[PDB]
Amino acid sequence: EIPELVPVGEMPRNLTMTCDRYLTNKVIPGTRVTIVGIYSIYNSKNSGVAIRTPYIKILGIQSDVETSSIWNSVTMFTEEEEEEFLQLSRNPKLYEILTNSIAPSIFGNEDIKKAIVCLLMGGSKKILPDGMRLRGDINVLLLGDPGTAKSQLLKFVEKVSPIAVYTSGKGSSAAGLTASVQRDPMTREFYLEGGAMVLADGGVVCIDEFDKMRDEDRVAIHEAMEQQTISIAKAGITTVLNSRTSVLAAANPIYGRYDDLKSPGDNIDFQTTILSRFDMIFIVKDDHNEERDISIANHVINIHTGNANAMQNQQEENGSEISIEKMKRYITYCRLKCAPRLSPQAAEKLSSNFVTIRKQLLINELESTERSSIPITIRQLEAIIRITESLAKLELSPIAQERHVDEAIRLFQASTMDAASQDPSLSEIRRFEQELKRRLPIGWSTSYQTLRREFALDKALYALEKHETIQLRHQGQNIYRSGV
Amino acid sequence: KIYPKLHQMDMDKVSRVYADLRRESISTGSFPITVRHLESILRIAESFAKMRLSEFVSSYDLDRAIKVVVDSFVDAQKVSVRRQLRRSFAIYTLGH
Amino acid sequence: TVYPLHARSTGVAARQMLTDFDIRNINKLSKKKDIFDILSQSLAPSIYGHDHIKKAILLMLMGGVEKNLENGSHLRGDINILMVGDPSTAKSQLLRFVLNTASLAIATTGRGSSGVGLTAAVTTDRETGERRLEAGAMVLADRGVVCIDEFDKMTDVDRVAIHEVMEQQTVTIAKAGIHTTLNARCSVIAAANPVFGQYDVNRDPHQNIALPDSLLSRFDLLFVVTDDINEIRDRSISEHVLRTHRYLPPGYLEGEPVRERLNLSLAVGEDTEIP
Amino acid sequence: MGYYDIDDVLADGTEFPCKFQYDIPGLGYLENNPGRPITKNTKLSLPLWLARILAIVGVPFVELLPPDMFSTKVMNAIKTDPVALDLHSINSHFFSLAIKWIMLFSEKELANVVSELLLQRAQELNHHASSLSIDLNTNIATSTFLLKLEEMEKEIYKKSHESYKDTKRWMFK
Amino acid sequence: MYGDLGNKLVLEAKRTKQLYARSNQDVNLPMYHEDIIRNILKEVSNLRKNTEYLKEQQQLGMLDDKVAKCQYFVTLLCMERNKRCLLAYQRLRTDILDSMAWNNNGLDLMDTNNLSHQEQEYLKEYCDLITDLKSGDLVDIDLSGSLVPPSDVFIDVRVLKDAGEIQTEYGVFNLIKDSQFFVRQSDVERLIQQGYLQKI
Amino acid sequence: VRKDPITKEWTLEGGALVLADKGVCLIDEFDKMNDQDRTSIHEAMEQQSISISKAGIVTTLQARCSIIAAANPNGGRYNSTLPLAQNVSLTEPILSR
Amino acid sequence: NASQQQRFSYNPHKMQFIFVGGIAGFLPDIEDKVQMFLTRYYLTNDRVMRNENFQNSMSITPIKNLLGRDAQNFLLLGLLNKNFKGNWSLEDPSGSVEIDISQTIPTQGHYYVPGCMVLVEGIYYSVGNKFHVTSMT
Amino acid sequence: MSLPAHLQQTFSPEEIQFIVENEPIKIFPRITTRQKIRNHTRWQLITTDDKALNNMVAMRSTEVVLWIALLLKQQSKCSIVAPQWLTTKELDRKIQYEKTHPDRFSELPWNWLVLARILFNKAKDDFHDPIHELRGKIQDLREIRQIKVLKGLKYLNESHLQLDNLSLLEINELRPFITEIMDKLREIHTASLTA
Ligand SMILES: Nc1ncnc2c1ncn2[C@@H]1O[C@H](COP(=O)(O)OP(=O)(O)OP(O)(O)=S)[C@@H](O)[C@H]1O
Ligand SMILES: Nc1ncnc2c1ncn2[C@@H]1O[C@H](COP(=O)(O)OP(=O)(O)O)[C@@H](O)[C@H]1O
Ligand SMILES: [Mg+2]
Ligand SMILES: [Mg+2]
Repeated sequence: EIPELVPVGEMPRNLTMTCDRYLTNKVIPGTRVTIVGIYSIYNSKNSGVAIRTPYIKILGIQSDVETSSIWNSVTMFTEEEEEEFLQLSRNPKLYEILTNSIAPSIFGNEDIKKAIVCLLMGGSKKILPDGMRLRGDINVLLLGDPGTAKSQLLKFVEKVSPIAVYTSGKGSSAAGLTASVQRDPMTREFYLEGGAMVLADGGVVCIDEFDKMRDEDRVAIHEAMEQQTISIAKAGITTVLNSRTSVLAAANPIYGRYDDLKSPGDNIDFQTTILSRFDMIFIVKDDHNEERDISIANHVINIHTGNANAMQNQQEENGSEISIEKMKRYITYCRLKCAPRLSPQAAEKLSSNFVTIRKQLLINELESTERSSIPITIRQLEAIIRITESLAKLELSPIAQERHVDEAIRLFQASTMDAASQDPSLSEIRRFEQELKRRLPIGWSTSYQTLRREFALDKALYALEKHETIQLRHQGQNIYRSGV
Repeated sequence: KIYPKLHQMDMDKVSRVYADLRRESISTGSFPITVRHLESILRIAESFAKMRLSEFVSSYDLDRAIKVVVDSFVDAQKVSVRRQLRRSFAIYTLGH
Repeated sequence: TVYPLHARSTGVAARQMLTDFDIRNINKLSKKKDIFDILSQSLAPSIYGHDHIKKAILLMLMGGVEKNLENGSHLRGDINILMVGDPSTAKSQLLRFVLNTASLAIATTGRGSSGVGLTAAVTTDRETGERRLEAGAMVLADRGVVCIDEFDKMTDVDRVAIHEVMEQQTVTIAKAGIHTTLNARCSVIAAANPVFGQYDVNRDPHQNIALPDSLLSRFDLLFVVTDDINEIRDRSISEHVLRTHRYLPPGYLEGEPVRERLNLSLAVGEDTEIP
Repeated sequence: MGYYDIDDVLADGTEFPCKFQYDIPGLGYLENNPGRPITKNTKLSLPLWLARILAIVGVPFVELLPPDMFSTKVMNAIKTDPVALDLHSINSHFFSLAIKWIMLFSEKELANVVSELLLQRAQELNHHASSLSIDLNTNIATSTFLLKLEEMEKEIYKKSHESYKDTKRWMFK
Repeated sequence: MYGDLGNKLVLEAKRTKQLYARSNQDVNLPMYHEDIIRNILKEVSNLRKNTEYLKEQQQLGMLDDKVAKCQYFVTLLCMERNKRCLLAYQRLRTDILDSMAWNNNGLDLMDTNNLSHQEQEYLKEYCDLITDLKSGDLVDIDLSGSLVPPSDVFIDVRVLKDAGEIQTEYGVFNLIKDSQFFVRQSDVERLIQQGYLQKI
Repeated sequence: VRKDPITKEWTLEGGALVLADKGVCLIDEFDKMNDQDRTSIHEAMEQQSISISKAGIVTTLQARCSIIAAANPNGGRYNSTLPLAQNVSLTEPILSR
Repeated sequence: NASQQQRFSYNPHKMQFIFVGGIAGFLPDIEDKVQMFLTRYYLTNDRVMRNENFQNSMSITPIKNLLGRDAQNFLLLGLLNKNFKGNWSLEDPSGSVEIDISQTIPTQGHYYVPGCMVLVEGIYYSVGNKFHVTSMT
Repeated sequence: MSLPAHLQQTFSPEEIQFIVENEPIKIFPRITTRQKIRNHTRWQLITTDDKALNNMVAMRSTEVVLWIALLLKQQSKCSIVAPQWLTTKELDRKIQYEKTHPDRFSELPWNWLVLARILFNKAKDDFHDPIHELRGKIQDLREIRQIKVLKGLKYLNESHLQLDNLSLLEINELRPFITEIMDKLREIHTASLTA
């Protein structure tokens, strides 16, 4: 029964029914359907007197996520809706429309919404002749302060995605996420029952409270979120199933707040291995910006006092926002229609950007004299390639252009570099601060080359700019004592 | 049997109160003031309208909720800055 | 009729038929001086570098002789290699390739494996209705290769079983009124991660691995993979990976999903050189 | 077989297996050896448009070998179950290449087989084309069969189905 | 081998063919692929240089008729194939441009950036040629008129885009937006083609 | 979840928050239980839902609970001179709800 | 006049498009300050790829693509300038590269200043991440 | 191009309707254009003869071109007379004849489907028979003829074909498929017969 229709404090009630002929294999578990049938009765010989087992004989199914598989892994798309999808694909502002159509009740978070769009689209799966394959899913983690609608974002993603499973961090076991070996009560034989993430095959799993993964349960997903396969060797059963799922995880940095005063590795208990599989890692922070606070408060007040149900409907009718169902069908059509591949110029740009990013990580680790908790590796380049493919796919472009490369680089810098750019000798910094305070006059300025000749990375100048005692104005060629 | 509505209200005062709450929380404060806390004001106002069997949240139901929220926040702060915080917040609990 | 298609090629058996032309070409290529290097590099072209790892893999796939000495003495001829390295260093992809290439390769995950399901399971028959044993992951891989990913994540209680396997190539069962000794003369390849998120070169290679040194001893080779951030090497890796990712299948168009049907069974059954 | 037929142009550029008859010098521009010549009795795949001329002018330089698409295995498969054959997987332009191969070789038996295959599949594609879905307010079989068609069958199907849809639309307007 | 550029070009051409084939969306031509044109032109120029090289080297050197004939013949066939691919692509673009010109002569004269200068001049002169044909001898009939039979003479229409007031043949039409006329289909065909009246 | 003693399969039974759905849940000594037990109520007190993904049973219950908790200040006495976070052992997300 | 000219913005792929409101309607926008040198770069790049390649045919390598290459020969079309560090470099949409101005032979029939875009050629070094330039024009 | 692709070698149903619109049919004029012995403008057309139109007499059956009759039927100023094949008895006899001979088509007028559709749409109240029965019998004839066509398709040779007594609309709707399949079968045979 529908969870929204259960009685208060009551577990959902199951009910058996039978399909027939052309109605067989019409739907799959986890799908929401409506049935018109006959409420029939049969007497099972398996504990009162004159009791009778009730059931339904089916005479009609009305689903919304198509037949078995994803419309049987082929297009069940009528000509009118297909042509509508093509027309939507030709919209130049389609990117902005999709971004605005992601969590309308959630104010701001534009980059997060764009990353969600990329995830829902996903890259193009590659299968090489030599045998090994290249996955086309995007793994995104959302860290940050509590109360930033991350759980709301995961719930919306689960709502909008054609295939989506929403799970809680604490209420999650490794045997319940991928596969459970269970003994058949009648035949006394063991068999495998698909786990939560398996039910999300070809879709997405939204794991809230990602920080509440049991360490023995979190590791069990390492193989399947990367190899897209699950290997089970239990109770005489040795199988390797496929799980081509997207992963959207919501976690919390230690201490509740991020606590940027501590080291970035201290705030994140997740090891480098699990962080390596994840493609995008957003870190949201509560700016406590009073004007931003006012804007969010106004948006939330409009949300509560019935104004949301009017403005969202009006804006959706305006055409800059679109309903959940139409986005679901459009995403399905785009994923089943296009598998874009990169252009050689895009490949050169991506290689250059990857080398730049690795050099940046190397210099950051050298300055910190410590391995960065954020790993940047070849898998990150694969993530960028997949995001470029998703950007080309949502436009139904058969080949990815450098516009997609630029946007993917921007999103990567906005999320993964933002995570990797977080910072917690001091004697040199203090000496430089004091010498420039005593030398550089309070109301005057001097060129940066003067400081270079006087004499490193010279993060002291950036720290003082944070303190608003110095300011770089002439394109970094002139440092002026701002008045402090 | 009561489902009060927040049609009669002034979003300006609530927005300013939430902004000031966040401003004083980030600056010399440890109480987390998030959007959930802003929703708490409307929830308490709804409860106030419920206990009067009112189907619409009156102005008193909003001012009482705002005063309760700001007092609970202030009492959660150290006494050293508690007097200054109360002095700042006194302009919002007018009438009671 | 039963036709044993195997080797994951969808149409050929594991014991692939060898034509006289193929045998002659094999003999001719055996006279090549660096045929070893050619075969090693030809193993995983899509995997950049890791040449010595490929050499070790080729040695594993076709290993040395097993000495069935007298007085019960037995010297195993299989080669077992444990390769531990940084994340996203193609550690799992190498094992996937070996699985796709080896004649008898069985995949295993340290988290997704139980010792009973790894060696032998005491089930009950249904046709007769009485107790029976069912082969695990290594018994089925007898004379084959077992690719174990997330090796450090394996349960310790069931890790002694694989230790006994790689020690003496035989498992023993003494439960449920069944006292047997099964033979699993497999070759073991394992992929492992450091104790920390990354390898610490400042520490000896004992605390960097969460496995007993006795367990490490039975492995013929232990390969350390370090994801050191270079610039020229990183550029070469990026270019190679992009060349790989821009590959297009012959019977496929650009911007077209790679659908699979595998209905290539159009008929059922049997129906010098320097490259 | 018109000059500007796009399908014909695409079908011309298809590689076919063929051995050599002479140790011709200086060839191999992109055949793995630009300056190095091409040896005698060398089996290589060449585009059909070029292999056609190379198979006639000479003993001809090139001896064409029977392609996999016309092997006895595919012939038996066609003779067994023409309807359930995924001809698109075999090739996107199978019928045009069959026509060209028969025209070059005058191989009557292949023509006899392909004509029967074409007739049997034409029956089913006409069955599908004249079937028009009606909304009570894209059948599974229709789509799962459409994927097993070459471009010409997909073109005849489009034209016939368009004619049927126009007739139905005009009739019930 | 050598026809890969032409193969990609003709693949894109057939892609555009299916693109315009679906319904009657009247989309503009995809941007002129001057990149592939220049690449295959450079290939043809290099092959022509190779032909001249082989000819002069055979004249100065001692090359038998076998190799000199064979390599030259193969390269000539290569130019034949590449030229045929280019011809097919250009012919497709020309015919689709003809479709746009014929349908839109009474509709609109338009993003031209997708076309090369030769194609733009071709369209500009082809409109002139079509007008010359319409005004030459068959001027009594409208050669650009609708190809659907005139089943009905009097129809009702609704104004989509307000155009103020437009003088018809005899009276005048006040194209007030959201207003419905019921007039002859004969004298409103051009307005409906432009997109001002919608109802049938 | 638990294996049924009579029919031998996993079945899910609701906890304290399920029986308090659309009601009230009271937590005495909120500072004194295990933190790993205390973190199991985040979805329950914010999303008002319980998601279980264990033993092949995957579902999302609804718990519209009104959580009321009672705790004890660090050392048994509340030091008013200190910030509230220093007088408690709990974190921001548990304090935020 | 300067305010009566045709706004000719060159589409980076291949086009020179045309662009053509109040008292403060003539004030240039921030994006215009961004692209005032983007357009100059693009026009000079068009001039280079139309003239030099047809007259002289080793091409222009983007600065961003000079990272992993160790000591190869490169020709760059880049805006000569002095960095905030006070050393000479070339700016480009792909990136910027510091140049070893020593051991360089320019064309003597030109004036060279900071702010003019030049065609340098030389060998890149990843060890110092500097382009040792030998010829420039 | 000058001719759109979908009009290349077949007729659109609108073209078939227009062609059939020129067939002469007998109608009852509701006006009387016979200028008495004791002004007015004659039709004086050039695609047909104006003599009957200028000499129409109220409630006196004449024969005029079909589309003029439809134009008059836009008003109540005329009335259409159904042809003799549009009676229930004749339709039943044709049904029995079709069911009796499975290999040959009925001898209906070539324009029966389009005529039935036009008369049902625009002259729905000029039939002595219940229109709800005429529609059903017309649909039944269409289904039976379709069934016969499908069985006659299983003998698509490569030389020729004889579709005897078949109607016009069915031929028009089957032209693009049959004329294209037949071309491929002929081409295969000719390529085989290249000796
Ligand atoms: N930018 C925002 N726009 C709208 N609502 C927001 C925004 N940020 C936070 N909220 C609200 O704040 C609440 C956040 O609750 P959740 O999403 O369940 O918790 P969370 O933000 O995911 O952080 P956790 O789960 O405690 S680590 C919801 O009521 C959101 O609607
Ligand atoms: N040397 C390499 N050459 C090519 N690809 C590599 C290399 N090293 C790592 N990769 C890429 O990294 C990705 C993840 O590798 P994975 O098997 O997960 O390594 P690990 O098991 O160490 O995490 C693969 O898709 C692979 O393409
Ligand atoms: Mg949350
Ligand atoms: Mg791996």
